[PDB]
Amino acid sequence: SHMLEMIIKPRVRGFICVTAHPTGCEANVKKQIDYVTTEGPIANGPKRVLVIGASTGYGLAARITAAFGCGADTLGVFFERPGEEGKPGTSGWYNSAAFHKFAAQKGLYAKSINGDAFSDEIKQLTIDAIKQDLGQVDQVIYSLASPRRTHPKTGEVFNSALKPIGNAVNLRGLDTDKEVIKESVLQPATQSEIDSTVAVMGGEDWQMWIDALLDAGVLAEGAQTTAFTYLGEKITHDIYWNGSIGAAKKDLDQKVLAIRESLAAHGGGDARVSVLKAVVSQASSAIPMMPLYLSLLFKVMKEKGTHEGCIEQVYSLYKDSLCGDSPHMDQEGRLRADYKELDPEVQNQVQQLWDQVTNDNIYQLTDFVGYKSEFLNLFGFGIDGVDYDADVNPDVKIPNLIQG
Ligand SMILES: NC(=O)C1=CN([C@@H]2O[C@H](COP(=O)(O)OP(=O)(O)OC[C@H]3O[C@@H](n4cnc5c(N)ncnc54)[C@H](O)[C@@H]3O)[C@@H](O)[C@H]2O)C=CC1
Ligand SMILES: CCCCCCc1ccn(Cc2ccccc2Cl)c(=O)c1
Ligand code: NA
Repeated sequence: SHMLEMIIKPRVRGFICVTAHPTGCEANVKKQIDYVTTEGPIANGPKRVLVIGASTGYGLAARITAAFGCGADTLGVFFERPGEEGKPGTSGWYNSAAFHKFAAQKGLYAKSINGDAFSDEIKQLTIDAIKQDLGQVDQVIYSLASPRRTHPKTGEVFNSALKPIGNAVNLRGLDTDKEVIKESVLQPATQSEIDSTVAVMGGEDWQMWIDALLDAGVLAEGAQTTAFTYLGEKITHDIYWNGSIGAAKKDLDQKVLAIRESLAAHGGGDARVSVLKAVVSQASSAIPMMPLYLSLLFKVMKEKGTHEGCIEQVYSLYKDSLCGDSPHMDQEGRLRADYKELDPEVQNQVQQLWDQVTNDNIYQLTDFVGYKSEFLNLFGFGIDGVDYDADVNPDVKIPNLIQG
């Protein structure tokens, strides 16, 4: 039995943790659930929810909130690697296995579709699941983060870029492997890289989902859809909001209008771009600026009593703005959950510390310790009450998983 089981430890390759611990991921999911149930139910939420990008990060938190906060049946869509003998699956795989297990315990419906959400086939498999099981869905959460997209009509592979626009930028960062504060210069994106990034992370595919669901008659009256976005502090603007990724996020703002239009005539449904705060995610070491920014932001926010991760953010997004009597709206019609990160005093303190951090004062000036812990937590490592010495079977199976 030892031959099919293994001891799983973190292994980090090229800033990527390439292992995930099944028991730890389960404890992580359970902790997020217990948060939602500890805070209490959310009134007037959707009862039948499709989450696109449902296995990790913000879409996972949306699934947990909808299910265990609003009592929803949830259909999740993601792209994850199952575990096998000697070869741990991805954290999102284990997270969803744990979700299905906890949902079934509470008597809630949980079905998932593993495959490319950008494809027509997966959209068709999703429609079929809704038709067979749910009739219609009341809410569609759009929470994909992807480096690439295969266009479903032309077959063209688009690659997203994380580059400024216009001028090259000098970005201070933290290299999490060598633990050094260091700067690098990123060249500006070509028009082609900008359009490719808009193709991947813009709002076309969100549009195609909502249209396909409508064309099939699977969206309830008064339905609702939201796609997640980030605006960030002024310090992130050159690389994010005003870079190639920001061009994609701005495309979301041009898509959301024809979406709200569609659903508002449809029983007064609604659509909103939802703005969330920066958190540690699987990609956080995409660019070394993110670990440094998060390390600083965590420290400053912890001092103010305002630090949160995915579950806290999305719980109050549902409670205050998606289902709540007083939505927190901006001037563009976006829903905002990110205001504690953007508070002037937080930005100012983050900025003052930014020009002071060196290799020697990282632990005195920042919550790098907290960054590292949350990063390991994502993959099911460093969690309380988990025995990391016990053998585990990496081949964890999921009931009602449609493999696309
Ligand atoms: N991470 C952050 O600090 C912030 C993220 N957001 C936005 O939130 C959204 C969610 O991102 P995170 O939670 O960070 O990402 P994540 O990496 O944790 O989750 C991405 C989800 O997309 C799924 N996925 C990726 N490619 C897919 C494909 N081709 N087909 C089906 N599923 C696919 C993954 O399986 C996963 O369930 C993105 O729109 C992101 O820009 C908003 C503000 C801040
Ligand atoms: C300096 C820190 C800037 C970003 C912090 C917030 C954040 C984190 C992750 N993501 C996801 C993401 C980020 C960059 C490129 C592609 C993708 Cl999908 C976001 O969209 C936003
Ligand atoms: Na997500």
